[PDB]
Amino acid sequence: EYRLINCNTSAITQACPKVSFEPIPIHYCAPAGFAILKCKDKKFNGTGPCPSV
Amino acid sequence: NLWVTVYYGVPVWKDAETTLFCASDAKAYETEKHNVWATHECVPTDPNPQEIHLENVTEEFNMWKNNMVEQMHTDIIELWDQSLKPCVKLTPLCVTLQCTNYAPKLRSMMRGEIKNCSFNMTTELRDKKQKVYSLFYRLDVVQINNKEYRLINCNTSAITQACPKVSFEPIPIHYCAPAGFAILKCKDKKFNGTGPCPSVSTVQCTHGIKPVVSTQLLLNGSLAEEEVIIRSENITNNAKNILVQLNTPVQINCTRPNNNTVKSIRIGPGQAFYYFGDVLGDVRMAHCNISKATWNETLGKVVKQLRKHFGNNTIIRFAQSSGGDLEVTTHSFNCGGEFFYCNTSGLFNSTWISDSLILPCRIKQIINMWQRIGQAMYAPPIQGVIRCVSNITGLILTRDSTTETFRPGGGDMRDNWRSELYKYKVVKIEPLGVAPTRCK
Amino acid sequence: LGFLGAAGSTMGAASMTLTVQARNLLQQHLLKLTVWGIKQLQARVLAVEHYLRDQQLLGIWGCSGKLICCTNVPWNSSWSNRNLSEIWDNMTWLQWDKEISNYTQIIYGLLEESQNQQEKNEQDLLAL
Amino acid sequence: LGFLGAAGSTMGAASMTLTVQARNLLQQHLLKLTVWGIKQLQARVLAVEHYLRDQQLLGIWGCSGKLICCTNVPWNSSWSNRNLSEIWDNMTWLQWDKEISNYTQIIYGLLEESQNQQEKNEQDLLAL
Amino acid sequence: LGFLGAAGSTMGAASMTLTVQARNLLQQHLLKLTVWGIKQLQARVLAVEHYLRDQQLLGIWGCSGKLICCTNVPWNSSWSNRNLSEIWDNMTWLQWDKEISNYTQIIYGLLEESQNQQEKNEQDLLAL
Ligand SMILES: *[C@@H]1O[C@H](CO)[C@@H](O[C@@H]2O[C@H](CO)[C@@H](O[C@@H]3O[C@H](CO)[C@@H](O)[C@H](O[C@H]4O[C@H](CO)[C@@H](O)[C@H](O)[C@@H]4O[C@H]4O[C@H](CO)[C@@H](O)[C@H](O)[C@@H]4O)[C@@H]3O)[C@H](O)[C@H]2NC(C)=O)[C@H](O)[C@H]1NC(C)=O
Ligand SMILES: *[C@@H]1O[C@H](CO)[C@@H](O[C@@H]2O[C@H](CO)[C@@H](O)[C@H](O)[C@H]2NC(C)=O)[C@H](O)[C@H]1NC(C)=O
Ligand SMILES: *[C@@H]1O[C@H](CO)[C@@H](O[C@@H]2O[C@H](CO)[C@@H](O)[C@H](O)[C@H]2NC(C)=O)[C@H](O)[C@H]1NC(C)=O
Ligand SMILES: *[C@@H]1O[C@H](CO)[C@@H](O[C@@H]2O[C@H](CO)[C@@H](O)[C@H](O)[C@H]2NC(C)=O)[C@H](O)[C@H]1NC(C)=O
Ligand SMILES: *[C@@H]1O[C@H](CO)[C@@H](O[C@@H]2O[C@H](CO)[C@@H](O)[C@H](O)[C@H]2NC(C)=O)[C@H](O)[C@H]1NC(C)=O
Ligand SMILES: *[C@@H]1O[C@H](CO)[C@@H](O[C@@H]2O[C@H](CO)[C@@H](O)[C@H](O)[C@H]2NC(C)=O)[C@H](O)[C@H]1NC(C)=O
Ligand SMILES: *[C@@H]1O[C@H](CO)[C@@H](O[C@@H]2O[C@H](CO)[C@@H](O)[C@H](O)[C@H]2NC(C)=O)[C@H](O)[C@H]1NC(C)=O
Ligand SMILES: *[C@@H]1O[C@H](CO)[C@@H](O)[C@H](O)[C@H]1NC(C)=O
Ligand SMILES: *[C@@H]1O[C@H](CO)[C@@H](O)[C@H](O)[C@H]1NC(C)=O
Ligand SMILES: *[C@@H]1O[C@H](CO)[C@@H](O)[C@H](O)[C@H]1NC(C)=O
Ligand SMILES: *[C@@H]1O[C@H](CO)[C@@H](O)[C@H](O)[C@H]1NC(C)=O
Ligand SMILES: *[C@@H]1O[C@H](CO)[C@@H](O)[C@H](O)[C@H]1NC(C)=O
Ligand SMILES: *[C@@H]1O[C@H](CO)[C@@H](O)[C@H](O)[C@H]1NC(C)=O
Ligand SMILES: *[C@@H]1O[C@H](CO)[C@@H](O)[C@H](O)[C@H]1NC(C)=O
Ligand SMILES: *[C@@H]1O[C@H](CO)[C@@H](O)[C@H](O)[C@H]1NC(C)=O
Ligand SMILES: *[C@@H]1O[C@H](CO)[C@@H](O)[C@H](O)[C@H]1NC(C)=O
Repeated sequence: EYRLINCNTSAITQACPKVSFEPIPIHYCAPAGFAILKCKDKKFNGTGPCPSV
Repeated sequence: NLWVTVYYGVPVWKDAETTLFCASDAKAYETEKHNVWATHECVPTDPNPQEIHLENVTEEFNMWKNNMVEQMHTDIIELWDQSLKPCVKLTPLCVTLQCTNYAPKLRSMMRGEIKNCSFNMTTELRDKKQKVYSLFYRLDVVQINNKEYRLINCNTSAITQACPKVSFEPIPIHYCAPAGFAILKCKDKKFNGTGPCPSVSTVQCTHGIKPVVSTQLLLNGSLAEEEVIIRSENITNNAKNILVQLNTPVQINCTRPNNNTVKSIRIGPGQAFYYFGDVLGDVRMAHCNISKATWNETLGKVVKQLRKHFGNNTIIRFAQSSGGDLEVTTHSFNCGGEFFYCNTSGLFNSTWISDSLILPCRIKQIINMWQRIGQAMYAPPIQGVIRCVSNITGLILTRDSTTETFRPGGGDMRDNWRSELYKYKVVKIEPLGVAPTRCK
Repeated sequence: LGFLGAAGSTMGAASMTLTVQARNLLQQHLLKLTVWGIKQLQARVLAVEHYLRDQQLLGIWGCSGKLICCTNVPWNSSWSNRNLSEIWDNMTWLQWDKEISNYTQIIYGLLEESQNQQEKNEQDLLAL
Repeated sequence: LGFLGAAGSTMGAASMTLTVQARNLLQQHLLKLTVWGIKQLQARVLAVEHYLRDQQLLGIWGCSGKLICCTNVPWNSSWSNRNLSEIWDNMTWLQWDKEISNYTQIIYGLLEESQNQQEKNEQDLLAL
Repeated sequence: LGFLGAAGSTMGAASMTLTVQARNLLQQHLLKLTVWGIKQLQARVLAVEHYLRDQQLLGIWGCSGKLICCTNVPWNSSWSNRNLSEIWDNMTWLQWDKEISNYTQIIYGLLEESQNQQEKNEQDLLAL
């Protein structure tokens, strides 16, 4: 006798067999009164003053 | 000769309804993740109590038409409903119960009270069932005619597991009004309930309010400041209830002195509920204590306030409450996971002319909060013992020749909050003004 | 005094407190939706238009910017002609305001017509 | 006439109706969420910025407050030079407006540059 | 240059770029509610008051409309008296701003009191 994994812990949802999963490129617009900075410095450390902002 | 001169920023208002929102005192909780009252996702209170006094101005209030009551009583039902939603529905619980008494050889008041029971509970598999032994109370099961028992709910409502990580401790809540509005404050001692407070002031955001649920009395509340204060709406009517505020508290101790055991059974793929498994030690009644001589001295202050404007040459007779549901009959309160029902017949057996005390207390499991037939919450049991200590602040009465009967009443939860919102009303600021002056 | 500090005061005494009345108008970014987030969203909205609807009216009435300005329409003395030198610095704002209240609608449409219709044409009439 | 009362009228005749056009802009407190409460929430929002985005523009164009004001940038006569004494009080607003419509973007950036860039410096240049 | 184009520039050089800084402030009608509609609703709101709270302040400070205007309160020279002819067109806005930052709260309440309380009474005092 076998048994599924989920029944230990969770419940099961059918995954809607018409939708897809292809990762669409997403842009992120900031609202007004705000801005998004950009480093643009090559070889950026992770934490440092980007000069070419 | 005179022309109309406009004015902006005039200190003048009207009275209006508006939406109004939370304000928490910012703490570091991080234990029960979120309680029933959403203190998380609430704005932290400014620790600057800006309380601006108003000079030589009066305003008649009404504690009987505060829409702040109806806004908050909407919200307390709704927050309760909101947190109760994502937990386990005990749909397959409503089965036929084989039961018997738990301590069959017992002489005390607890005889025939706790009932051992038996199930066929559906497991997480579809075709596997399970015989389950558990314990229940008299006030949860109903006979059908080891006679077959059945729960109360299945007459009317459905069952939700009560999310056994959250708490129920009433956090003090402040109410900040939005901009362009203000909240008035009476500040007059011995305020009638409807009258011009002379000593008014105003704030943006009220003081702490603990939204406790209680019947027949007012636990944990706010004190008075001068004496016993009586309030009602129509003192000559028998339909209006009676609001009593006390200048001093009474320290009530309450306990559920049983060392218990909670078991757990997965009943679905993730649905695992908790039930009152076993009692260590032996079975003990739950009760509450009160200083008797303090309370008579407390009650002696009350009748003096009664005989001022009502029944001077007339006896004052207290009777036990009449009957109906337990919520409208007896004292009922949550105290952090348990719902007590303490009989209060030993506090209303008294008349007047011209060494502690013990109240027996019952507890339930299945709760019908705010008289909503359709909803029924199953609280989980709690391990260990309960050691609730509380004050008292208020009293809810009703009036039934030269004889007077005062029976203890309750029922509407909104009357709990009129005891906290009589000091306030909501005004809409008007920054306009037009006067004639000497300029063109 | 403070915000609403001169509430039961003389109109001339409460003339010099308008800045504190106007500063104490209009937080948490990244709201959720559940219960209190609705009210805080409602708190953000109601502060806007109740600030703004009269802010429209001063542009309607030509008294743009914070000015205790006066118009060119004469005061009609049918509107409780009571010692307008004397009573202007006697009673309060408050009790005087509901006395005016039966005719304030009649005033306002004349305000937007008196100098706001007429005297806003005539500078174009001399703009040659 | 009324709100939009002078719609098909002379521009000079419809010059003297701007107050009724502006009064008839911008209720129920304590909203729920269900269906119509969404739209009434959406009704409150859209009235704000559509009132406000041009209200920004008059501060951009320096014509703050309700004024039929004029600029200092000259009219370019390449933009349909048609009898600007005659046609200015002949046709309508309406049919004249779409004639202008191909160049209005070009106008507006020059408006914020002409007196709004230049003539807003020079009072500081004489502020000594 | 462009929006924020003169960011690391001279304050006098970056004096003449304020219009591009103000135009690039504040779509889709008929929103749903689901996920992104929440954020776009939140995007509409936050643009309003962050435009508006300082727009209140210029009316508070009497500098209504876009004006680089100056007050009548004197500069207290305890606030880093550093060559105020020289340094005013030397460094930047940016690094100079955090130098001022410890006292800006003290300034602003004096701004609404200096000409905004006092000099807004006295035209009524000569209005006779
Ligand atoms: C009126 O006001 C008074 C204030 O004076 C209130 O009295 C206080 O009530 C609270 C709660 O009833 C009580 O707090 C308990 O104190 C114990 C001793 O420190 C704590 O051990 C206990 O914490 C446990 O329970 C909490 C709730 O479940 C949990 O949040 C907490 O993490 C602990 O839980 C662990 O332990 C239990 C043990 O069974 C276990 O089941 C859990 O799973 C977990 O492992 C309480 O916090 C105060 O001590 C009371 N103060 C006084 C002076 O008495 C009174 O309640 C108010 N009246 C009313 C009606 O509310
Ligand atoms: C409830 O009653 C049942 C009756 O069967 C009890 O179950 C038996 O208890 C005895 C001693 O307690 C055990 O020796 C048996 O093995 C139990 N039977 C089964 C099938 O397990 C049960 O103990 C009672 N509940 C409590 C809490 O005492
Ligand atoms: C306290 O409230 C009561 C009502 O609950 C007031 O009683 C009536 O008040 C009205 C108006 O003041 C009078 O016309 C009635 O004659 C009063 N009836 C009685 C039986 O007193 C009472 O006046 C209030 N008291 C104060 C001091 O405000
Ligand atoms: C319950 O009542 C007691 C008094 O009977 C309160 O204790 C007082 O609390 C105030 C406010 O913190 C203190 O100033 C007093 O010194 C306290 N008195 C004593 C004797 O301790 C207590 O705070 C009340 N508790 C609740 C939860 O209401
Ligand atoms: C308060 O309730 C009393 C009843 O106890 C009302 O008094 C009677 O009201 C009925 C109906 O209005 C009248 O027919 C009687 O004549 C009243 N009796 C007296 C002695 O007045 C009273 O009207 C109620 N008052 C308020 C303010 O609600
Ligand atoms: C309720 O219980 C608490 C403790 O269980 C009582 O507190 C004690 O009170 C006595 C006298 O009042 C003091 O001498 C003790 O020091 C107190 N102990 C603690 C730990 O506080 C309280 O008095 C009880 N209340 C009543 C009405 O009996
Ligand atoms: C609280 O306890 C009292 C104890 O007396 C109960 O009162 C008794 O109730 C029964 C049922 O009606 C009567 O037959 C007795 O005559 C009552 N006793 C007395 C002395 O009157 C009371 O029922 C209990 N409270 C509740 C809600 O059940
Ligand atoms: C259930 O989970 C436990 C750990 O949570 C794991 O040890 C066990 O193997 C799991 N059982 C099944 C059937 O997956
Ligand atoms: C449980 O099921 C068994 C067999 O189906 C039956 O004999 C027993 O009476 C049932 N007990 C209960 C409490 O339903
Ligand atoms: C069901 O409700 C009715 C009244 O609504 C009541 O008389 C009856 O006793 C209830 N039955 C059970 C089993 O609780
Ligand atoms: C309850 O029983 C357990 C059994 O291990 C014991 O550890 C605990 O101290 C008991 N608690 C009380 C309050 O008796
Ligand atoms: C309560 O006190 C009063 C006087 O203070 C007395 O007449 C009465 O008998 C007392 N009652 C009890 C139950 O002690
Ligand atoms: C009231 O108390 C007395 C004794 O204190 C007792 O004899 C009497 O039966 C009681 N009556 C009620 C209604 O509780
Ligand atoms: C003043 O108002 C009255 C009505 O109260 C009106 O009859 C009268 O014509 C008005 N006076 C003027 C000058 O408009
Ligand atoms: C007027 O617009 C035309 C384009 O239609 C352009 O070529 C011309 O230079 C403009 N005149 C002026 C003075 O800018
Ligand atoms: C300038 O600020 C200092 C504090 O840094 C203060 O002591 C001094 O009085 C201020 N000067 C004036 C003229 O207000």
